[PDB]
Amino acid sequence: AWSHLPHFSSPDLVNKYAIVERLNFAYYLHNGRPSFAFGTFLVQELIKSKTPKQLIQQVGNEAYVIGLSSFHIPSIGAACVCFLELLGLDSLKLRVD
Amino acid sequence: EHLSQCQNLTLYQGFCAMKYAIYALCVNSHQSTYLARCQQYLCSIPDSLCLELLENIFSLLLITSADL
Repeated sequence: AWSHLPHFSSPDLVNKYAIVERLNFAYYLHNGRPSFAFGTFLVQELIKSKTPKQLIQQVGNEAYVIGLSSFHIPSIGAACVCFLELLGLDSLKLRVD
Repeated sequence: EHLSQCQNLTLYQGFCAMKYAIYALCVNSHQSTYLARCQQYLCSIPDSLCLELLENIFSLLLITSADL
């Protein structure tokens, strides 16, 4: 029963489908915005990282996935290296790949 | 009577446009003449009735299994 005149944002339906998203670091990395990539990542997440070790490991896994995704392209690889270095981890797995 | 049926006619027209719209919508899920069939019938319908039908079409455009 849609009593209220609904639209592209019916309040009950809007709750039924409220699915928001933030500009995840993939935006900068995939573009290739290194220093801004790390900095915005920290701005959003470093404080938000209630589990700094766990969150750091997860971000590293994401970084490795992203890097592996783009073997041929040069720019993506360079961005991957820089983001790994700014992360604080090893810089040989991605380079070896 | 006829004046009463005239109101019923727009409803009958609304009834006429009722079946065609869903039939186009019906097959379009599990997967066009039905769509125009309503739309053509919709070209020559009343004011409030046809506005309500258009709202229903918008809903059909903004519906899901729960809304189903």
